[PDB]
Amino acid sequence: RDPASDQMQHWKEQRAAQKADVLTTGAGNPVGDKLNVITVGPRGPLLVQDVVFTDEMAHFDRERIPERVVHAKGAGAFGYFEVTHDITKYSKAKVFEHIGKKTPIAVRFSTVAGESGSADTVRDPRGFAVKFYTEDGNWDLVGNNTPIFFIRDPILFPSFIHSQKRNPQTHLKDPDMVWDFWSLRPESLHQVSFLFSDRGIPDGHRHMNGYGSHTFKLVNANGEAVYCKFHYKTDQGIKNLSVEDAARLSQEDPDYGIRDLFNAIATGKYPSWTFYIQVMTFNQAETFPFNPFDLTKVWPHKDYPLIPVGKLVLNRNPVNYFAEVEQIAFDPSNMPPGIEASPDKMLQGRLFAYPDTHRHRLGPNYLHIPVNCPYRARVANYQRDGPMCMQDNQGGAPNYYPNSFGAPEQQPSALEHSIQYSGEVRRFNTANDDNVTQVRAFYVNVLNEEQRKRLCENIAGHLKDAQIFIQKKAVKNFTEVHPDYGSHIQALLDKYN
Amino acid sequence: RDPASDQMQHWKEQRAAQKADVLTTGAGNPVGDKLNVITVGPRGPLLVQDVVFTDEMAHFDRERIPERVVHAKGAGAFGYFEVTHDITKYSKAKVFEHIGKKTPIAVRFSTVAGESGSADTVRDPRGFAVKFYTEDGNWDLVGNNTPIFFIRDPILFPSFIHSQKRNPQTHLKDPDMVWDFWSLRPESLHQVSFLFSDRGIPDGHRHMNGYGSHTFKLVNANGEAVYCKFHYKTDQGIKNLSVEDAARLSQEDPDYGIRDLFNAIATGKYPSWTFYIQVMTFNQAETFPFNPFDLTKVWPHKDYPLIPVGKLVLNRNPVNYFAEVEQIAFDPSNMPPGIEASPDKMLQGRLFAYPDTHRHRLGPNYLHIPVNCPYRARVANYQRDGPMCMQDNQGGAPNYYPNSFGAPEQQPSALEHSIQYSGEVRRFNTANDDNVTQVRAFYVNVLNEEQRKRLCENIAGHLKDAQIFIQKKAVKNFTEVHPDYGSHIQALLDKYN
Amino acid sequence: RDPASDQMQHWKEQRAAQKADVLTTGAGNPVGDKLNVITVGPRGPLLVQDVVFTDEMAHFDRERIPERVVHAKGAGAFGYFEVTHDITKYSKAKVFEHIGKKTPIAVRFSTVAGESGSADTVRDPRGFAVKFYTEDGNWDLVGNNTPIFFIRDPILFPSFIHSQKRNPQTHLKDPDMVWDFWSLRPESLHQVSFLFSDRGIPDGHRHMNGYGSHTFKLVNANGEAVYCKFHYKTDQGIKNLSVEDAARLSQEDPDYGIRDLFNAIATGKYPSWTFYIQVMTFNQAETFPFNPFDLTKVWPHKDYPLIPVGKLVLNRNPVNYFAEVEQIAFDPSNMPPGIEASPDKMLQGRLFAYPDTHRHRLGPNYLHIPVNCPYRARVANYQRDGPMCMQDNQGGAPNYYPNSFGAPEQQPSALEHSIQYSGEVRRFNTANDDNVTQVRAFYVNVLNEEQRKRLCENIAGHLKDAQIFIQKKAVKNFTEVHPDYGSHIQALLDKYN
Amino acid sequence: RDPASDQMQHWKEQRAAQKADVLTTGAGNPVGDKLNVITVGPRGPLLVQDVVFTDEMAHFDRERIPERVVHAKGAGAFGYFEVTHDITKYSKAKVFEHIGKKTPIAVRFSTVAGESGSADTVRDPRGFAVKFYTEDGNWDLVGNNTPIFFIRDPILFPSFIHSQKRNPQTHLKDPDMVWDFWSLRPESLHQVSFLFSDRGIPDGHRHMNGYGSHTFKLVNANGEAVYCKFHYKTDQGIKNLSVEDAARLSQEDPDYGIRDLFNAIATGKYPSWTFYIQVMTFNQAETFPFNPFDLTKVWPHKDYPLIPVGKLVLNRNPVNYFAEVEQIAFDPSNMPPGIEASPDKMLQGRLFAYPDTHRHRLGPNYLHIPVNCPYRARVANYQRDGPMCMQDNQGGAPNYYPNSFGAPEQQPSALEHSIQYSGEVRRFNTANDDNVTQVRAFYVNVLNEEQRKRLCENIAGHLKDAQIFIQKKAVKNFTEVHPDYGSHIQALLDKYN
Ligand code: HEM
Repeated sequence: RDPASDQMQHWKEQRAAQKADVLTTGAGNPVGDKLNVITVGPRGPLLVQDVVFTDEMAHFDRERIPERVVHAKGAGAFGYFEVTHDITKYSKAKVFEHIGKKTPIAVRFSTVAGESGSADTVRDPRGFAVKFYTEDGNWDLVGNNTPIFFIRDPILFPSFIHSQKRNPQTHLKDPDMVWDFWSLRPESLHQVSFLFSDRGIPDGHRHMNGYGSHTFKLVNANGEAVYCKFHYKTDQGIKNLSVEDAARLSQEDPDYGIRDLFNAIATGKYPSWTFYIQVMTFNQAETFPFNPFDLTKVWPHKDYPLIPVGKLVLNRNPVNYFAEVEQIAFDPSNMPPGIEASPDKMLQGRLFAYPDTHRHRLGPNYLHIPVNCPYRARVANYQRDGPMCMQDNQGGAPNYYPNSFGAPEQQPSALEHSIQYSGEVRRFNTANDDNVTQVRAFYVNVLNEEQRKRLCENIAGHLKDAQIFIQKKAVKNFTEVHPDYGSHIQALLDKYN
Repeated sequence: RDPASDQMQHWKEQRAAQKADVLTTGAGNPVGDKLNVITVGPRGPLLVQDVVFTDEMAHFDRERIPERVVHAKGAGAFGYFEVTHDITKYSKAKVFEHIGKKTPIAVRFSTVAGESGSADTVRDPRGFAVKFYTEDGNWDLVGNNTPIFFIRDPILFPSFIHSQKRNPQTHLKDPDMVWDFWSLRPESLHQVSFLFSDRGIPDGHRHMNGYGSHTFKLVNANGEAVYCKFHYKTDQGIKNLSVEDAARLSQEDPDYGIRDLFNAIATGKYPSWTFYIQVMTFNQAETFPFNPFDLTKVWPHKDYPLIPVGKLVLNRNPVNYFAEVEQIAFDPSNMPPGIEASPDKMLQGRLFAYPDTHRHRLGPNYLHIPVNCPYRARVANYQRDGPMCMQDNQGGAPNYYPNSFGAPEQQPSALEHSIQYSGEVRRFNTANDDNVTQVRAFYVNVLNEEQRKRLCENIAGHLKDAQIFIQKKAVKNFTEVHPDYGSHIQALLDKYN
Repeated sequence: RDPASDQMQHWKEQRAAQKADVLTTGAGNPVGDKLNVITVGPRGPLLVQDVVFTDEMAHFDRERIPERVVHAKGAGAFGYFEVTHDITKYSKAKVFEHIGKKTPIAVRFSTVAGESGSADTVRDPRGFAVKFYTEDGNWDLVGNNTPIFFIRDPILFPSFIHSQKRNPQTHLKDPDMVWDFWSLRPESLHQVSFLFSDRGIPDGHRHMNGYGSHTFKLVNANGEAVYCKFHYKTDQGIKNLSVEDAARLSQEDPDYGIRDLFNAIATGKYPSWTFYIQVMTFNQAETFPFNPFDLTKVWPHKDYPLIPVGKLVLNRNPVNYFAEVEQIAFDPSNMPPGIEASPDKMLQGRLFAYPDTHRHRLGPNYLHIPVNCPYRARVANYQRDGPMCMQDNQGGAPNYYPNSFGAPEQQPSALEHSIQYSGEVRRFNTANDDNVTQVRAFYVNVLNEEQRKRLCENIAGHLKDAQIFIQKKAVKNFTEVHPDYGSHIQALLDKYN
Repeated sequence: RDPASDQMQHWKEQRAAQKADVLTTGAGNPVGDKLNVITVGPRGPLLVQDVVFTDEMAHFDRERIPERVVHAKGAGAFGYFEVTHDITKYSKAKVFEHIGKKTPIAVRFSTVAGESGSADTVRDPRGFAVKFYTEDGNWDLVGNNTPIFFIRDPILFPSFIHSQKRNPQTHLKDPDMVWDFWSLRPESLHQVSFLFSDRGIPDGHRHMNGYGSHTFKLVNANGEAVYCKFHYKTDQGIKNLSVEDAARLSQEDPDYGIRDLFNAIATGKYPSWTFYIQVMTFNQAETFPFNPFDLTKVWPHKDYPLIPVGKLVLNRNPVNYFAEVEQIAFDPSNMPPGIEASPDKMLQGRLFAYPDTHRHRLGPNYLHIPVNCPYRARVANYQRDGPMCMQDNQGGAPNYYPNSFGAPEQQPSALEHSIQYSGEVRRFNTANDDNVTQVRAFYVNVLNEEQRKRLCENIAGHLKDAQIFIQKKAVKNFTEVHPDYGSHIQALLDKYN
């Protein structure tokens, strides 16, 4: 059998030649018997003094924590990030200090809309989150398998996710909801085209690219700032499942990506991604034809070539899935000195959203969870007492700042990069921005004829379930992108009806 | 389209001719705009004073509650229970007071081992829980589609569920775990035979029987006690999917049972179950060949014929799934006067387990949730303050008992039925009880030849993945049940290998 | 006896002539007996089937919620806000629509640093929070008995509260911590002078003023904006306890303020506060000698006279303290149209802090708690599912925006007031701002000689416990305010040593 | 100053000669500045990208956990238990293995009815809980400063605590509630007499005795069982405060016991208690004049002399109070092999109540908290996944039992002691048991004349506030105990009225 199937036999084999441990309660008291319960004779009612029973059962009753509101279904792996090129001129980050520096990483792959127990091989954006354990605290590059997203304003994210997920009454997937939202929000045409292309259903997690998707800000030691986009492209090469194969695997193995990643790492075939960046100066940002902080836009490779930085290798499988993969938390706000946020509205929304949801899901002290701890750095601050605190709680150190007792002091070299912003403080409309230019470019330059046909059949296959007026509004947006794109979808929809 | 697909259009149509409501915050403050966020000009960072954004997002971040540790994937419906026969001689329950009495009910169907988002049409025991809103508080008949269970001692339940669910390292379904547990626990042969028969994969929730599965105690007004088993058999008739059809539906519609029940109720075809009971006297219980409180045994129909009581009709679909189906809590401990627990160890374990898990999942005051409230009864007691209390908290009534201020008094007519139990208070072994007699009876009397062949191919198909020694231990147990049963499985396993 | 002592007798008297209600479980099942537990004979162990016991006990085990991180000890009352003057030229708020309009209010009085069960009559700032149930959602004026605060930057608030509260090792009140923080932060001199004056220990909650303390922004129907400060001064007149009387009452009645407010409302003597405002134009704000958004500064009455608006009357006592006072949540972010936030950094910090802590303390759906609900307004939005949801969860309404099914639409008349802000986006130092001018004014104009002497003895009495260097740093700050102020404290400290 | 006051200076002195640590976020990212917030210029609104602010504040908002439902106000200390005598004939416990064996202990002192921040020096039963870190898991002797309690049935405990605590409407202490409950429950006369004697207000925690109060069961290696009562009497001698001194200290130092214990341990004066036991055979238990498992009765010293076992010494103060004292959990169910529960109904109720409340207060995985961990024992079991899990979660070990992969096995030598119990399974009344015999004995043998007078004045002083009929019912119970006892109280009450 494959290494995944032989987990228990491998556990037994690695622990051969030693006697079984003593079965104990949570409090370490040895258990006399855990196959029978205390009764008033052979056919008597259960006793309260059955402390072993009530302890076991009570713990069983509290096993489930809340699933992630998005990217619930996931697969986890560990490894390192190796620097191969010098980008010290761009960033002063300790992760990019010198060439050959290895930083340990934790990675989680996921499907955005799928719940815990849903099929892996489905058409959906794939999450690609990376946690760098840097000497200057954790760095969380929370990325996707796509360089863009559907929307450009973070207030629409809850709406988008509600439309992608189940109907509130019927609890069913509603193409009506999906295509109503997408037809009303035409800035999603670019991401929709990517999603319904061949790379919508990647063959496992090893054969997909990864993108930060946001514009980030790199600051050097001299104090100069530039703009960045992180790319981590697969070294195993892009490889995708057909709709028929994906449909087969959905019933055959709904845990295809978990099994594929576990077997790949277990057999020694360590998957690797090459870390690239694009650089954009402040004058280039001001003279960019589009909004350079727009999440629905990309930076063309001819104007902004990829600059190699390093490689990401995954070599270690999780020991316990719940402890290392279910409980791992990725905060985009976790950025070390040299890396900062850009004015990208979406990124600004993510800075709040993640720590808030982590306090709900995992708990107030979720950063004390071993996988979440910045173990390669020293934490010292005036943050004290919360529920489930598993540290000394910084012992008897003064818990107020400023003080006169040598408590932790602020480091002035870790200040943020200052910038002057113009205009009023109000709500600016971005729905009426360019929605079709880069979509047309992708359609008529990147895709070939058979790829365009497959794209149109995939969209038409999903969109046929929506109401007539929603189909018309969707096809109108596809026609405004390109007339052949719209006409082909419309022809297929007419065939389907 | 089907009624399920037209949920939004039906919502719009029923609310036609009125203007859209004002979009407000949680605190009822009208929202100016919820499509854009407040920025420092068109390309500026997000402001903290964007209260609308942070409120929406914070609520979005806290949407997920923990799924049920078991029976996570479920479908909900509402209706009534109509009494058709007089059983007042057996029980003094207000639910069975007089003929033609309608008690409102809430029902939830489920798959035991499936997570939220797993396929509906899979081989697994189906949950069939019924909540009777009786005038003497709620009655929760938390039943299955099978009259028996796998185990007879409640301390093994967490072990059984862990074996049925994912591997702790790989997070994959492990036939190794499933068949190791089943082979080591041969009292599961009866339930295994039922599970791998044709009724393992019922065609939706309308074409399956329901059983309390436990022995219950009926007490009449005179104070005499008897033993009972609740049966609720389908009026639509038993109907099952083939393995191939089930495998197809798993990828086609993973929400087959939710869609089927919603469409059935929406179109007017109300499904119904006929409520039966078996009665066993205390002398019959003492002279029963087996343990009558053994959950792996049934009461034969020739010795204990079914006595009709009433019918269960489901006529109303849930308005909101989360509010009415996700948050519904069924406590087997919720039993009105006239219905009591028997010495069945499993039932004794369920009396503790359910209220404990409900306090974790839903919260301390989960009985204040509308679907969980005993709205057809008056609650008055000395239970006060907890988190998320949405009552007057019983106002200014004395909160101690006994008192001298006319606070709620105990009703002496609601006392439990007293019984003398013999033997020591210790752990009695029940693993070595009869495990094969009723299994043989079922195999060679109920099933025909083609049903026996399908049963053997289904078991062999699942068991082939297990290690050789586990296959041998499983086949040995099947051989001890019946030599043809064991030999046929072994022949198919040899073919598979 | 006083009305407070006769609560139970009054309950009995108002419910005379009716029989005691039936004692039930949470699930409404009548209790047979709740004075004895089920045992295996007279001297036998307790049974698990004692469902009544385990239900009662389990609810008892979950009674405590987390106390407020600050203002834990509190007293609650209800009444109304009556408009007496027209300020429609300043604000378009429905609370200020027309003269004679009564809005129901909920008020909570509190001590900032005291825990639940601490003494009422102690030297500490008193909280004065008011919840207006306006037709445009709830308005929460979360005020103090002082027009200023200790600090002017919200990042120092956790530090300030940690210094005021117990030592992390010893769990004792530490004057060392208090005076170290106050000596290092000399912008606290103004609030310290107010706190150690006669009005530090007010005689109950009826004899103290209330202030919003922040600069707020009033917007009229025409769209013009001004700046505001809310004052609500006592109609019963300012009245204070001596240090000796306060020290006596601390042991005699630690619940002096709760008893005083309950008896005052119960006997019919309804306390009232007169609602005033100060108005500041944008040109006046730009030409103000100090920062007009500085929380440590006041607006002088000669330059900015008080403008009457209405009166606050408290007429109803809480029915249940836990339900109505412990669980009440005041969000400064809850502001109806016509009232907005100013650039006051402290207010900006409060906009985030309160909803975040409420989700922790009370729970995600804390606005479903009756006292927190905006019951005089209609809530409709795309916020769905959370723990402990006790609404229809907005039934089957579309849960995404924008949509095409007539779901709640944004009201364009409720937009925020736009303003252009100059300067870079960075951290600006405000520690070096004016700290002594208004403190000197208060010392040498408002206070008389005997009031100055009492102020100095109160400060010296508290400060004597601190280390010598902290005493020197504190006295230096008092000397920089005024030489007589510093010299008198120093003389008293030398006497104490 | 005393060592308690010099905590911060001692921290500074022990960490002298090293530079202050770098101020970091929770994620270990160095903080640039934590005195100012990011604004849009000097007088601009706060930015969302202020990650340092929102992290600090969010953690501050989640500092409070629920206080203990009882014994909220507490003081903690650590040390060891040294065996001085051989009791191996009675118990096979590893804590009592051999003479001179030192087991580390954690102790918490407390006041039963006081909230967090209430006065220490008040008339109330004092908690005396001891956590033995035995090699066979933790042993929690959760005791009081009194050998008895008020009630003998655990279903009345929530009622008793509600009566002792605040009124549900007024939130005030109600002598009406206290004396109504005590007058209706005359089995409290013994504990009431002890409480209103001189030992009601002990001088700190070092000058009070400690009792298990329950009958426990000692089992030896041979398998013989006896009954036990644990006594731990002070080596510093019994010492009490007068009512006047206690009333003074209530305002002077409400944290008298915390300061006293901290200073005692800090100066080197380690307090010690001598561990005694009483032994009762099964024949003696059957021929005892009273119920030997009755919590309101004692075992007379003449019939059952004290047998020395060892001494309890407290030598170490807590480093952090929240981590070591607030979060410590004592489970009476935590009993190592050789120590078991008796049929005492109260003890049976405590076996359920404590683990249930700990899961609410601290969380499901509260035994992972360092102070709660059985660090001197190895925990291995099939308890997996819960919220806030900070272990490997037992890695990849099989999570079901029984199994075939060498997972932890049950130890047959740790079985419970079996006993045959007679009588029916129902609710037996114990309210009508003897309530006056041992109370009379205590009154007329132990107390002298001036002690009897003080006892009567203390009761009369508290009882005068109750209604006339409650005073009559209380005095009647005191008269039934002894006519002089009743007559003296009545005379003082008549004087008070
Ligand atoms: C940066 C500044 C401040 C922060 C971070 C802050 C934070 C908090 C927090 C977390 C609470 C607990 C609320 C709960 O859990 O129920 C609270 C309560 C309170 N705060 Fe503040 N606060 C600030 C400034 C002020 C100011 C300036 C005032 C008055 C002028 C004030 C008055 C109050 C009052 C009255 C309460 C109690 C509310 C109640 O009755 O429930 N606070 N504050």
